[PDB]
Order: sequence, then C-alpha cells, then structure tokens
Amino acid sequence: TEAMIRNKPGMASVKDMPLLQDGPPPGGFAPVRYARRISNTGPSAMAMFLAVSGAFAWGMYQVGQGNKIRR
Amino acid sequence: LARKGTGGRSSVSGIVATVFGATGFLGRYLVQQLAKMGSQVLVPFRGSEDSPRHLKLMGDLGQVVPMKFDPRDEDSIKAVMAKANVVINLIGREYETRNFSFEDANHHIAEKLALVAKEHGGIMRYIQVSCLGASVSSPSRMLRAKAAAEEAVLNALPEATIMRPATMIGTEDRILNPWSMFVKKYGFLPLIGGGTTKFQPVYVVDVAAAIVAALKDDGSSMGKTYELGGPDVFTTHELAEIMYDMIREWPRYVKLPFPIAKAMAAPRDFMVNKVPFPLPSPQIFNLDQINALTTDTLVSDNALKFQDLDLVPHKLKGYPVEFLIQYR
Amino acid sequence: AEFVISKVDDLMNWARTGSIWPMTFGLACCAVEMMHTGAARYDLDRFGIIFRPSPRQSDCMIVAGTLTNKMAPALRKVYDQMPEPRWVISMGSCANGGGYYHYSYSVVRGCDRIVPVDIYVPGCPPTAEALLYGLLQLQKKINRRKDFLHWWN
Amino acid sequence: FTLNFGPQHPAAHGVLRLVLEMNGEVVERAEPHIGLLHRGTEKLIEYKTYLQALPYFDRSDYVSMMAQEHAYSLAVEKLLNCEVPLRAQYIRVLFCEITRILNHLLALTTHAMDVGALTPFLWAFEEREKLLEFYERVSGARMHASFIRPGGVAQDLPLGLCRDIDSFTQQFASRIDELEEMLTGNRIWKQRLVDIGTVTAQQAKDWGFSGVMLRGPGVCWDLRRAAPYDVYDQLDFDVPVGTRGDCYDRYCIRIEEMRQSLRIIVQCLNQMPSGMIKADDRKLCPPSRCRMKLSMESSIHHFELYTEGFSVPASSTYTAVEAPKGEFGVFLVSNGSNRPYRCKIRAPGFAHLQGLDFMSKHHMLADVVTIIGTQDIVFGEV
Amino acid sequence: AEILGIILPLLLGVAFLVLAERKVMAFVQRRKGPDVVGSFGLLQPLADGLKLILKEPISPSSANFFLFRMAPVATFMLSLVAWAVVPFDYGMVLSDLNIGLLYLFAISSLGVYGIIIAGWSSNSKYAFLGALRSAAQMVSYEVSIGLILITVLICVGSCNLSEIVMAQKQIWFGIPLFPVLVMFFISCLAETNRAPFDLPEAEAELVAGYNVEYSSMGFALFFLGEYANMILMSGLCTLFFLGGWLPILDLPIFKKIPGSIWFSIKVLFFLFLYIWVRAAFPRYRYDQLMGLGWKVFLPLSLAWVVSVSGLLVTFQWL
Amino acid sequence: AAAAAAAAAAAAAAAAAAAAAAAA
Amino acid sequence: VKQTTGIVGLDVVPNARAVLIDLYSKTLKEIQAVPEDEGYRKAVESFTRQRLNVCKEEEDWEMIEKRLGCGQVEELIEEARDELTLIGKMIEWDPWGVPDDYECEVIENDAPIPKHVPQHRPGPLPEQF
Amino acid sequence: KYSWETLPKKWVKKMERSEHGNRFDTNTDYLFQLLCFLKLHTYTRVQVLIDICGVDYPSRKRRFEVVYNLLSTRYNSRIRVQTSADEVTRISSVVSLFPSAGWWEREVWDMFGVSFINHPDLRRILTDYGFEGHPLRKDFPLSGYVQVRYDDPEKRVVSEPIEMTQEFRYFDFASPWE
Amino acid sequence: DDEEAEQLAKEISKDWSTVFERSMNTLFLTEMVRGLSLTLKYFFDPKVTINYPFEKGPLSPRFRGEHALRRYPTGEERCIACKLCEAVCPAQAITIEAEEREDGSRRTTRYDIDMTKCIYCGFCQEACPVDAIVEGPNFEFATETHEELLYDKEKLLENGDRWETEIAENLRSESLY
Amino acid sequence: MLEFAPIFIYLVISLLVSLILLGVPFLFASNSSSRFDIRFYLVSILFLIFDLEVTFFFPWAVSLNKIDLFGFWSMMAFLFILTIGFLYEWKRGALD
Ligand SMILES: CCCCCCCCCCCCCCCCCC(=O)O[C@@H](COC(=O)CCCCCCCCCCCCCCC)COP(=O)(O)OCCN
Ligand SMILES: NC(=O)C1=CN([C@@H]2O[C@H](COP(=O)(O)OP(=O)(O)OC[C@H]3O[C@@H](n4cnc5c(N)ncnc54)[C@H](OP(=O)(O)O)[C@@H]3O)[C@@H](O)[C@H]2O)C=CC1
Ligand code: SF4
Ligand code: SF4
Ligand code: SF4
Repeated sequence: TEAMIRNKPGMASVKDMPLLQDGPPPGGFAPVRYARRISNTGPSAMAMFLAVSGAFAWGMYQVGQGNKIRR
Repeated sequence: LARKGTGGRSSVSGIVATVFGATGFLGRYLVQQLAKMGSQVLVPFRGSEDSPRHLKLMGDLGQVVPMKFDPRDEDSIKAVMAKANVVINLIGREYETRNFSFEDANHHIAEKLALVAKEHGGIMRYIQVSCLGASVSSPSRMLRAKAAAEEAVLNALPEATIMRPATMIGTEDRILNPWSMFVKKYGFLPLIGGGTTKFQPVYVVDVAAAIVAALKDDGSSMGKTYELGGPDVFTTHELAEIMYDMIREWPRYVKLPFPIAKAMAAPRDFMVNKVPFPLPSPQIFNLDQINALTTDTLVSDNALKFQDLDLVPHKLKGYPVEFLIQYR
Repeated sequence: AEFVISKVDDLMNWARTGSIWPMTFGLACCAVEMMHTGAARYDLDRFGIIFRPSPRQSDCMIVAGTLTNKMAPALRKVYDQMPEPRWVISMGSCANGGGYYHYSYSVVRGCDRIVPVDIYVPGCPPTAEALLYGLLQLQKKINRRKDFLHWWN
Repeated sequence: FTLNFGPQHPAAHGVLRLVLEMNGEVVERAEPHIGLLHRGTEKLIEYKTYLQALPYFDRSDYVSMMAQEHAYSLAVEKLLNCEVPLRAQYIRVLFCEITRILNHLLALTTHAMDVGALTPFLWAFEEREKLLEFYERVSGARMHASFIRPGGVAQDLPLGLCRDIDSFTQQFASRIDELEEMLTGNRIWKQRLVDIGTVTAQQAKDWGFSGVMLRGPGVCWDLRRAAPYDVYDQLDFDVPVGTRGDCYDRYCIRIEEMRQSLRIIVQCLNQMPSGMIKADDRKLCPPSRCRMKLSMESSIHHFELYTEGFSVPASSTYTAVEAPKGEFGVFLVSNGSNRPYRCKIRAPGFAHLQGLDFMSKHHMLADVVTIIGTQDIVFGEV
Repeated sequence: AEILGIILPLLLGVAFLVLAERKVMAFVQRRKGPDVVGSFGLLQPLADGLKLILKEPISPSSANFFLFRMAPVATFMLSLVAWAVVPFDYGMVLSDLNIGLLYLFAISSLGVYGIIIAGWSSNSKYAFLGALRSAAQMVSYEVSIGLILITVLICVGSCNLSEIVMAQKQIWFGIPLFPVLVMFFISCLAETNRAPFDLPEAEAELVAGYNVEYSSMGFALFFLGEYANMILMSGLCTLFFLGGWLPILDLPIFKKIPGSIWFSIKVLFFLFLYIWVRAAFPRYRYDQLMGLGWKVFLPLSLAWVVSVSGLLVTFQWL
Repeated sequence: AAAAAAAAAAAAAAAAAAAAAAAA
Repeated sequence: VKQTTGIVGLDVVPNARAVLIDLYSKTLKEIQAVPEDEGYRKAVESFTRQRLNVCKEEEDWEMIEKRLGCGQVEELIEEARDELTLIGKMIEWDPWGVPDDYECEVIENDAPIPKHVPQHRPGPLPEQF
Repeated sequence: KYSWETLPKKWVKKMERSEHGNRFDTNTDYLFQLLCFLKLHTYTRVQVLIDICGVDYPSRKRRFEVVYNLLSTRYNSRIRVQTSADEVTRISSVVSLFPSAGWWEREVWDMFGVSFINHPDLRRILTDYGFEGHPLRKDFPLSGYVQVRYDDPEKRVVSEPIEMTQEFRYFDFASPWE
Repeated sequence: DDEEAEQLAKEISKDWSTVFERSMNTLFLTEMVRGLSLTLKYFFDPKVTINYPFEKGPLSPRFRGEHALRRYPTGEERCIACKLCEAVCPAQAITIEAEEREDGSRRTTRYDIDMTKCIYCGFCQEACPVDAIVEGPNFEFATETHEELLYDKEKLLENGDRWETEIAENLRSESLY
Repeated sequence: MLEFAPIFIYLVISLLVSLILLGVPFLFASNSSSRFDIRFYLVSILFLIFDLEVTFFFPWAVSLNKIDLFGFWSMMAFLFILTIGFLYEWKRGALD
C-alpha cells in the first residue's frame, strides 16, 4: 500500500507522492521578537522631582494665598 | 439470602432493603450496617434531597438508592417497595408537628407500610421499630401510638420482627445532644422528675447491629418483639453524670418537679393551633417525652433481649459516648 | 397561598445559586484545569463562584485530582467543617471515580467514598468549560432545593 | 514550635503539607510531607504495556504535560533504537518547548500569586489558554495530550497549526514583557524575592536540583546543551544562568527561559521538514487508520501494537530530558516483555522539595510559600 | 434619627464595594467580574449576603455571646461612627466637631481595641498572634497618618474637617503636598489591611486570622467593616488632600456644581485606587511592612511636618 | 533573633547566558 | 583580578596559584601511602603532577586555566581539596588489591541507540579560550 | 572508561556494563565507599545523586537492586552504580555524601523495604501513615491488601478495611515467539 | 564577603546625578507607577472572557470528550467485539462481553465504558479497527449521581447516533491524519 | 461641645444597627437547611511615645500663626529630641 492511499493520478513512480502536510509557508514566518523591549520613555529623574518641587513651590504659595483669603 | 460475596462494600446479601427511616439518627447506622455487609438499601427520603446525601456513600454504587416518597400517599410507598425483600420501618417522631400528628407519624404510617408490604407479596422480613415500653396506657402519646403501631403491624402482617430499642445514644442523637448545648446554658442541666426515671439506653450502633441481626437470622426472630435494651440500667441523673465525664464541665444539675416541666412544655403543644408557623422541634422539654419520663417503665422485662441475637451491647462509657468530646 | 412559599424558595435558591463559593480541593492537574476555569477566559467570579482558601466559609468543595488514601482523612476533615448547606463537586476521573488509578493501592476509588458528592464533572482532564458546566449543574441542583416548602412539610 | 503549614491557596499548590518547626517567625526547619498525591504511578506502569504507560507521564507533572511524555518516549526509543523522523523531532521539541512556556507561565504567576500579585496569574493563564488551543488542537485534550508516543509522535499537526503558533509567537514577547514589567521592576517583588532561598552551587548539586534551580546558582547545566536529545543540537538558544541563586534569579531565569523557549518555538516553526510523522518501523508505530484497513500486514501490527505492545528488548536506561521543573528522567528497566519493569520516574520536585528544608531555614514564615513558588513544586511528580 | 440616612447608605456602599472591588480588580485581569447574578452583577452583593444569612452555623455556640459576638459589633460601630464628622458637602456633616480630626484619630485608636479583642476571643494561638500583628501594623501606620494629618493641619487653621475642606478653595492640598497624599494613601492602605500591605490578610491567613466561630455573620461583619473602614479612609484622602467637596472651580456652563457629587467622585477615585493598587502589586510580608512604617513613612512624615511648617512660617502663609 | 535577615541588596541585573552564544 | 566565578558559593580566591601549589604538593606527598600498583595512584600522581607543573610554570590564574584546561582555578582548588579528602579517606578502609575469587562480569550490550535520544555529547575541548 | 581503571577492582565487584548508560553493579558493603569514589575525586566528579531506583527481581536471591544513578555535572557523564539487597539486608546509605539521597532512600525503603544504614529519619515517605506492606515490590498486589477507605458511623474517620473492587483485569497480551 | 559585596554594589552607583536618579525612583515610585500604568491599560482593554453557556471555548475535531459507539449508516452497530479498546484501555474502563447474535455476525452483548474510571486519552478511538468507538465533542455530561456516569452496555454509548452528525464530521476531517 | 450630641446618639443607634445585623442571621436558617514576642511590646511602647508626640503636635499645628517663629523653633527643638530618640531606636534596631 502507501501508493493507494496517496494517489496523485499519474506520477509514474512511488516517489512524487502528494505529501501535503502542515509547515511554515515558503520563506518562513516573520522575524519574531523575543527580547525585552520595555520603553523607558517616561519622565526622567528630573522633570519628576522638578514637577513635584515646582508644584510644591507654586502650590504651597497658593495654599498661603488661600490662607490669607480665608483669614 | 442469595449472598455472593466475602465481606461487604461490594458483596451481595440478597437484602434489597427499604429502610423507611434511613434519613435519621438510627437510620444512618442501620443503613451503614446493611450496606457494609454488602446489601442494597432503598433509602426513601421525605423532603430535601440533601436528607439522604450522607447515605449515598457507605454503599457501593447503587447499594444505596435514595428514593423520593410522600408518607401519606401510597402508590409511591409501593414504588419504593417495588424491588425489595426487606422493609425496615424507622419512621417515628417524638414531637407532634402541625402537619403530621402522633398517630399519623408513628401508628397510621407503620400500619400503612405494613399493609402495602403485605400487598407486595415478597417482603420476607419486615422489621418494625418502636420505642421500648411502648405499650398501651403509657402516658406519652408517642408510646401509645408506637404500641398501636406494633399491634397493627403484627396483625396486618404476621412474622414481622419488632425491635423495641430504648432511648438510643450516639452521635447526632435526641437524648444526649440536647443535654449538651443545654449545658451550654452554663452547666445548668434540668434533669426532670429528679432523675428517678430508670431507663436503659443503648449505643445506636448496637441497635442497628440487632436490626440487621434479625435479618441475617433464620426463620426465627419473626413476629417476636425484641427489646433492644442495652447494659447498665441507668437513671437520667446517672446518665448525665457520664456526659460531664466526656464534656469537661462541672455537674450543676437542678431538679424539676413534673408539674413545673409540663408547664414549661405547655407551649409547643399548640402545634395544631399555630397554623401559619411551624414550631422549632422541642428538644429537651417535650410534654410527651416528659409523660414517658414520669414512669420508669423503660426497663427490659423478661422479653427477648440482645442475648437472643447472639449479640451483646457496648457500654455507655468510652467510645459509645465519645461523640460528646466535640462539646469540650 | 403556597405561591409565597414558592417565591421564598425561588429567592433562597437564587441566593445559594448566585453566590456559591467553593473550597477548591485542587489536588493535581484538575486543579490546573480548575485554575483555567477560574482564569480570565471562563470566569468563575462571573457566576459568583469565589474560590475560598478555607473550608470554614464555603458553599461547595470542587475536589479535583487523585484523592490519595492519605489525603482521604484530610478531605473528610475539611468536608466536616463546611456550613450545612454545602455541596461537593467531583472534578476529573480520579476525583469522581477510581479513574486512571482505580486499581492503585494508595488511591481511593472516587471521593464518593469519603464525601457525599452532588455533581461529578466528567472527563479525566475536564475541559475548563466542562467543570464550568458541572458548576452550572450544581446551580440546577440548588434551583431544585425548595427548602422552605420542605420546612413547612 | 511546630506549625502545620498546609496549602495556603488550594488549587495552586494542592497537597502541600509542610510541618514547619518555627522559631517565632523565623523558620528553623521545614519538613515536607509527601504521599498525599502519591498515586501508584511507579507500580501501575509495571502492569500496563508501553503504550498504556504513556498517559501516566502527562499526569506526572500536571503543569508541563508533554515534557514527560517526551522523556518517556526517549526512554522507549533508547531501548527500541527506534529512529524517529526529522518532523517528529521538530514537532516533539516545538511541543516540549510550548510546554516549557506553559509551565513557566504557570510556575511564575502561580508563584507570583502566592507572593501576592494577583493579575500576572490571570494574564499568564490567558496565555496558557492560548497554548492549550494548540495542545487541544494537535492531540485532543487541553491538558493531558497523550501525543508524544514512543515512535515519533501520535499524529501530524492540523493544517493550520503552524500559522497559529506563529501568530501566537509574534504576540508572546509582549506578554512576557508584561509579566516582567509587572514583577521584575517592583520593589515589593525584589524585596519579596531577592536573597530568598539562596542556594550555593554546591548545595544545588548536592541536593540534585538539576533544573532552573541548578542554573540559578550559576552551574551552567542544561540537558539541552549537555545531552542534546533532539533537534536541540541544531536549534539556537541561550540558557540563562543566574549569578546569585536567590529566588529573584530563578524568577529572572524562568522569565528568560520563557523567551529562549520562544526562540526555539520560532525556529521549530521556521524549519519543520515535511517528513513522516512516526517512525517507519511499523512494529513500533501503529500504522495509520487508512493503511491498517487497506493492508493486511499493517492490520496485524495495529492489532499487536494496540493489544500486545512493543516488547522492547531487555535493557535498563536512564533517559533524562530538561523538563521545565528540571531534569525529569525516567529510569526504565525493561524486561523483554511488552510491559515495562520498574519504570522509575526521577521527577524534580522530589529532589527540589528536599531543598525546602535548607532553602527555607531562617527565612520568615511568609517566605516558605515563596520557596515553594520558585521550586515549581508540582506534587504529581512527588 | 438621621443616623439611618448615614448608616444604611453606607451599608449599601460596603455591600456594593465588595462587588466594585471584585469587578474592577477583575477588569484589570482582563475578565468580567460578577456578571450573571444581576444585570451587571448588581445583585451579586445581595446574593453574597442572602447566602451568608441562610447558611446554617457550624456549631450554635450561643453561650459565649458577650465576648466575641459584640466585638465585631464594636469594630463595625467604630468604622461607622467615624463617618459622623466626615463632611460630604458644605453643611452636610452630621456633627461638625471643632476637633473633628482628633476624633477620627481616637476612633482609630479604638479600632485597635476592636481588632485586639476580636482576635483574643478567638482561642487560636496562630489567629491571635495574627490579630496582634495586624493591630501592631494598624497602629504603626497610625503615627504616620498622625503626622500626615499634622501636615495638612498646619496648612489649615483648625481640625474642623469642614474647615480642612474649606481651606482648599484656592488649591487642593493634593497639588502642593502630593508627596504627602502618596504617603497618606500608602498609609491608609497599610492602616486598614486591604493593600499591597496585607500579609495578615494573605488570602488564607485572613480567614483563619480573625475568629474561630464564624457563623457567617462574623465573616460578613469583618468584611463589611474592612470595606467601610476603606470607604472612610478613602473619604479622608479626599477631605484632607483632595478638595473635600470642591470643584476645580472653573465654573462650567455644563456643570451646575453639586458638592456631594464631587465628594463622591473623589472618593470613587480613591476607592478605584485601592482596588487598582491591590491588583497590580505584590504583598509586603509584614516584616518589611513594619520596617516601612517606622523606617520610611515616619521619617518622610516628620520631614514633611518640618517642611510644611518651615515653608509656611518663613513666608507668613499660615 | 540572630537569624540571617534577607538583605534586599545585590548586584545589578545583567542577563547571563552561557558561553555558547555564537560558536558554542 | 578575577571578579567572581559565575558559580555561587565558589568564592574567587586571589592567591589561587599558591594554594593550588600547596594542595598539589600535599596530594603528591599523601598519595605515597597507597600501593604503587593501583590505578588510583597512577592517576592521582599523573594528573596532580601535570597540574602542579602547569601551576608552577604559569603565573597568572588565567594562564593556569588556559594551559591546564580544567575550568576555573577555584573549581580546580575544589577538585584538589576533594582529592586530598579522598586520599585521606582511601588510606582508611583500604580497598587496594584484588581478593582471590574476584568474579567481575563485564557485560557489553552494543545495541546502537537512536541519535535523537539523550546522549551525553562531549562538549567543548580546551580550545575554548 | 577512565573510571574503571582507577577504581579499586574489588569495589566494582559483580558486574559492569558498557551501553545504555554505564553501570558498576557493586556489592552492598562497598557501595557508600564506591559512592565516596566518583565524588570528591578530581577526574571523576559526580556530586549529583540524580536518583535511587529500587528494582525488584523476585526470581533472584538478592531480590531488590538499589540502582543509584549519578550525574557528573563537571565531566558531563552519568554513571549508574547498583547494588543488590534482599528484604532483610540493611544497605549503606549515601545521604552523608549526597544529601538528596535522604528522600530517595526513604522512598526505596517505603516502596520496597531495603532499610538504609545510618540514614537519619528513615521513615515511610510516600505510602499512607498506617501502611503495612511495601507496594513497589512484585508480590504486592496492585489494588493493595487493606487499602479501601470509606466514611462510616465512626464519624470524621475513614476506616481501612479489607479491600474489594471491580477485579483488575490482567490481560495476557504476551505472545509466543517473543 | 557579603559585607564587601554590599560596599561595592553600592559604590557602583555612587556618582551624583546617578544617586539622584536612583533616589528619585525610590522617592517617587517609578517601577511601581509603570506597574499601575500597565494595569490600567489592561483595565480599559477588551476582556478575554466568555459568557459560557451561550458561547463556548474553541475546540478541535480531535477533541476527546464523551465516548460514543458509532453506527454504520445502515444501522448495525459498528462495534464488532474484537475487544482491542478493552485491551488498549489504560484505565480498563471498557468491559466487553461478546455473543454471536442470531444473525450470525459477532456483536457485544455488554459494551460498558466506566467514564469515572476512564482517562479520555482517545486510545479506544485509535485502537478500534472500524472506528466503532469515538469520543464525541460533548464533554458536557456532568451527572448528579455516579451510577449514571458509568455508561451502560451499548445503550448510552448508543446515544452517539445523536452526535453522529458532528462525529461523522470530525472523522471526515480528521481521517486525513 | 454642642455638636457632640449627634455622635452621642450615633453610638447607640449604630449599636442598634449592629444588633439587628447580628440578629438577622440568627433568626433565619431553621431546622431544615511562641512564648513571647517582645517586639510587640517595643512596637507598642513606641506607638505610645509617637502618639504622645503627635498629641503635642496638634495644638502646635492648629496654633502656628499665633506663635510666630518662636513656637515653631520650640516645637522644632522638641522634634529634634524626638528625632534623637527615633535615631537611637533605629540604630539600636527596634524597627524590625
Ligand atoms: C511619579 C508619581 C508617583 C505617584 C505614585 C502613586 C502611587 C499611589 C498608590 C500606592 C503605590 C504603591 C504602594 C507601595 C508601597 C511601598 C512604597 C515604599 O515604601 O517604597 C519606598 C519608599 O517610597 C516612599 O516612601 C514613597 C513616598 C513618597 C513621599 C515623598 C518622597 C520624597 C518627596 C520629595 C519632595 C521634593 C520637594 C520637597 C522640597 C521642595 C520604600 O523603599 P524600598 O525598600 O522600596 O527601596 C529603598 C530601600 N531603602
Ligand atoms: N431517638 C431516640 O432516642 C429513640 C428513637 N426510637 C425510634 O427509632 C426510630 C428512628 O429514630 P430516629 O432516626 O432517631 O428518629 P427521627 O425522629 O430522627 O426520625 C427518623 C426518620 O423518621 C422519619 N420520619 C419521622 N416522622 C415522619 C413522618 N411523619 N413522615 C415521614 N418520615 C418521617 C424521618 O424523616 P425526616 O428526616 O425527613 O423527618 C427520618 O427519616 C423511630 O421509630 C424512633 O421513635 C427508639 C428509641 C428512642
Ligand atoms: S482524573 Fe485525570 S485530569 Fe483529573 S486529576 Fe486524575 S489524572 Fe488528572
Ligand atoms: S480514552 Fe478510551 S481507551 Fe482510554 S481510558 Fe478512556 S475508554 Fe479507555
Ligand atoms: S469499539 Fe472498536 S475495539 Fe472495541 S470492540 Fe468495538 S470494534 Fe473492537
């Protein structure tokens, strides 16, 4: 058998049997990423302290002015 | 019977029983005996399907088949006793319930199961279970009913064994478990009548071992009303003395004259009156259990005892009462 | 009439069927499948099922995996401390019946030997949906309770 | 002071029954109790053929299924001399490696749920329910895929499985990154894991750790680089090896080993030869349904292979693969008959859970669940 | 009286917070939470309740009824009485105490009793030591909350909570003292247990860590207490630091500016932050936790009292 | 208790592969 | 100059060469107590002499490793000290010599094993550097 | 193989193989001494006791065969030292050399019954607590002797009665002509 | 050594505007706010959940669920009693008794698969020569009682006729393998 | 004080509410369904001390415009003594 299970009309020979099974497409798949691409594009060490310090510098002045208005 | 096995839990014993009172304190030991010696048990339950769940185990894959049935409706009792050769009857109440009265739960049922088993010709052994001292003219209406039940199960169906177990002790019982959880009223135990009652309790395992022993016996134990008394004829006070040995508590009894008790149990006796509400099952103070408590007739006379079953009961100290440790 | 009893049973059953927190005796892989049935795809927190880590407060107990003869006393001791309206689900072949190890000396032939079981999730590695359908069958078993009608006899 | 520390969260570590002899909060000794999951596996396999023996292996380690079938298959090919094709090897690795991912996705985030991080568990379990769409598609059962048979592998991949495994591998670097961004940077994680269960290499060797707990300590020892048992000698991948040994190194490894396993999956996908699925030796591999029905000599073998078995020749070998837990090896003495003879299963978690005694000495009682975390203790193998 | 109008809606708030936590913490995990019981799980809290109520006890044990059957009552009564002074809008506080804040501090100092007693009546050495550890944690992040409130008090004139929320008309104390809000939140997380800081609340060690006689009522009351204590300690991060009932003051045409709705929005933000921060962070182990309340949130709280006192004394902003 | 405390300091994260990156 | 052995626990030894010379001289001196016509003494003598020689010739630990291709000098010290333990152990319960009966059945099964099966491949030769 | 030249000839007493993993079937007396060799030796450095596989040959005279596997992480090789000890022969324990041998030898004694000499804490690890009998022997029936466990009137307790189950169906697949 | 290791691992980060970077990360949680941000991104993203009873998880034609004894299109149970599945069964779930029926062609008087004592490995589907026993994709057959879970002799496994419309489909699509 | 009466009745009405929440489960569901850890004394004494010093913070907090720059420095001296105590406790190692 095995030439009556995989017919492929013609083929003249036991080789050239159909042989259609699963696999990667011709040319493989896309290059798959595996590294750790963690983007560190956030606020830096400064700009976070200076936003906090800047908020403290101006916002506490605003607390003071609000205390003046309340008084 | 047609036994093909070695021990149980997969053997056969030709006993396809229908333990009518299986979903009950006596029932769980009797069903375990009948289905650990390898025999089918057609446990019929009355209401919530959670009642016989604790019996789907202790029997191997259909050795225990819980079935639904209405107590007052026949053609369902006949369906429960369709494929059966043994029919034990544990259906009994110590308290009147608004729907089922003392006779409609102790006598008018046992007579009904007796008749519908007689009709279903093939019930080889029909055991009828009633309390000891359940003879007519007993004060407690529960015992008069349970006496009429014996008289009607023997008449309507002769050669029907009748066990007479006295108050049965064991886990989840109605005799010791109410006293504890009332010792949880700060050691206050209200032994009624002053403990002059003389009653012979018995480890429920041994009552079950007797109920099965009258099945495994020969043609004898048919129509012979046993009295499953037990050892060590006690008194209520003395039995309470043994509880306090298991549950670590200091004996702090009180005596209650019978008028005081019957007045304390005068409520919960309007069961037929308070229709739109069921009462919470009087545990310790039961006017009928008190009427039984009065006369110490709960002692085994010269009638058949455990000795006529090649059986000797366990004591009431040690393991056969070690269910009280869960109260320490 | 009886209609009020029918509706109070419908209400009690809706409660006990909506919030049914099981003590998941997750022994073995059927606990990994049970974890998939608790995971993101088949939510069990959707159906109210909250996997309790303690037997003390739990409506159910989804015993899964091979109940070993040594984990039989522990399973029984855990089942004895669940509040009375409890149910047990057997999940996987090893937990419901003898299973791949029916003839193993150390394996009990199904938890039906230790705890009384109410719904046997079938399939040795039940699909996570299959355990979920077993729980949706336990919900039916609740919806058929009518405990109030039986308390009124 | 003895404390019966049991399963903190059931359904995660099932039958964990330690008996900790503590000192206040500092643990002085941890005595694990085994046998609560001791099914008769090392006895039941002596009673069944070499084919019936295979399903026990997916049930040995329940979070990394096919790795043990692959360790058994390689122990009934070590005896049979049963040369399997190239496609069988590539599929067998593409699923042993998908299983490494299925295990680290569980043994990281179940560990991370014992530590306290609740969300990585559910993200990783969505990932695992994507990989069980491959297990369940290639064999049938989502968990116990009795698929890696002795000769080759049970049956070929469906005609759409490599495309789906690719569409998964493309999106799996991001899932590892999320599992990493949520746990690696956290100061509540490092604090819960750094210098926890540190195992000097001499200890990891002594106690036969041989897993991700032998590459924490820094012993470069992977049985895919040491004893390449498949296309592994062709596939390129770097074995991450720790430098301190603390439970924070073993986590970082298991989260890199989950990327190198992604490399191996992508390679096995990109180079999977269209060859036969099972060994051509039809006296070790049951012939296909089509052939046994049409060919009388194939029908005889399908009958004597699904009833009698192989009858692998008399020998005794210890075939050990790198299962995710560790060096899972199945010492398979084989009497000449068709049934094995003392198919002893060396399972890591029997050697790792030994390490709990010395790993969790002087660690606080709340660390004893972190140790059990990083050991990947699955009690099926113990 | 009108105490019903602050306890019943708070009971509903806690019952629906169990669902809000399950549902938000589930949405975080890419999964819908309780979703079958009600239209959107909205009846799921009632289902949990009506289940816990209909669960038969494991043992009646009504004998020991004065020891630990009123200790959950005490914890819950404290968690509910600390709601009097909390103002929801201008003139909506039930009882404007001119020392309101110190009264909240005292209510916490009595919640310590609640925990200790309800843990001692549980005759379980492991559970009692767990309750003692939880009390020591709740009381060690109380010196830090104390000093944080001393900061927000220096900024304000008086302890009157209606004044502390009226002293923010110009700017919420969340903007200048943001580092303090982060410390009050990370303390309110740790004062209550529900947090990255809940090793005594590690899933298993919590249930076996408060009592032995559950009967369901104890389990619900502790969780109802924890969730009210959480609604409260989130209704403090929104009085002190966020503007108690103040808008951003842009005065929109679309927005008619209801007060209690703004207080509600902000306490919802902080409850959602409780949930989010329970989902995304590992537990602290109670041995790094107590070493974070003393070595991290006490120095960084003391510094803040000296910083917000200095910067307000030099420039006369007081 | 003199038990060795878990010092949460260590060396910085540097992914350490094996020497077989390029040519075994 | 060596920063650290990648292995945990095997602490880097600065005086690697000196303690190696010490250990190999101790080993050569202690091995004399076993009979000469025993494979164990020929082996110990030969490899201890080779490593002691290469340790005396070269100076840096790196050159010791490079020529004596046996991993790292810390692991080499572990090996030498373990060898000293073994020689001091072998002196006791002396197993040297062969009793008259000496039945030792060498068994050889030559079945080829399939290539795709765990086979412990040799690994890199000391041209790793 | 280098290991056989240096090893004292008496230690590899009975047998020696040369494929499917090499083994030194030694004698029980020279075992821990043989395990002392192959470890703490410069050219043979195993250090790693992978496994201790009890194997029961009922037809032998020395029934069991305690198969010590051994990996050599240094030289990348694996040696399987074996022994032979019947039911009542205490065999030397190698927990002192490889501390992983503790649990493996507890399992070998539990399954088989090959007690181990000077093994601290030699206690049944796998089988049940009150387990009598040694399972992984050959003469131990699969279903066990008394190993059914069911609940009963002895509440909260699972008894251990004699066993009864659907009979394990042993199939005689083995064909003639081998 | 740990003392010197600490001294050096803290003298690695010892240059101003690096001590400041690390201080800021500890002072204002940076790694932790990256945890909260990711968690939020997942709080708002669509949910990978499945309201089960109405839609169910994806399966495959090779899926092994409830065992079903197939039939030949023209009635006649496909199960000739060879007992190959009773032999191949790892858990020995299938108990087969055979009797020459009156027609003369062998058939199984008793074909009882014990589902509880069954591992669902699909060995029976492979071993059966005529595809008589196959696993239907049912997998939803949780039974209230254990006795029902023991699938009777050729009567409940004969309910595969209902599942034949799906079993025939799965076989027509899997037979290529 | 006048505003203390609402919380005075609050305690009692919340007592009633909790008693009802207690009695609700009790009514339904009828018949048918370490020697010493001294660190807990150190943590306790230390909370006592730090809550005493917060008690001293409170009046200084609410009255800091009155005490212009002298009450502030006196409180900072009190706080430097607090800090010396707290540093002696940190170094000695009571915070563990
Ligand atoms: C960028 C904005 C950040 C906002 C963050 C919001 C988060 C809120 C919700 C809760 C988040 C998670 C809670 C985690 C609890 C643990 C936090 C913690 O204690 O972290 C470290 C401490 O973190 C904190 O205490 C954070 C509190 C910040 C308060 C302000 C810090 C300094 C402010 C400087 C102000 C500058 C201007 C002032 C003068 C002009 C502890 O140190 P470690 O052990 O992690 O590592 C170092 C060990 N030595
Ligand atoms: N308990 C004792 O101490 C003593 C009892 N006995 C007798 O032993 C027998 C069994 O005792 P025990 O099990 O403790 O008794 P229970 O009162 O607990 O009832 C046992 C069984 O009787 C059934 N039953 C009772 N009344 C009815 C009814 N009206 N309709 C239907 N079923 C009913 C119960 O059904 P359900 O559970 O659904 O209500 C249950 O199955 C009874 O005859 C009893 O009187 C003998 C000596 C004293
Ligand atoms: S029944 Fe099957 S899937 Fe379930 S635990 Fe047992 S082996 Fe695992
Ligand atoms: S899948 Fe088939 S062969 Fe395997 S155990 Fe189940 S019934 Fe038996
Ligand atoms: S199901 Fe298949 S193997 Fe079983 S008897 Fe029928 S044809 Fe034979």
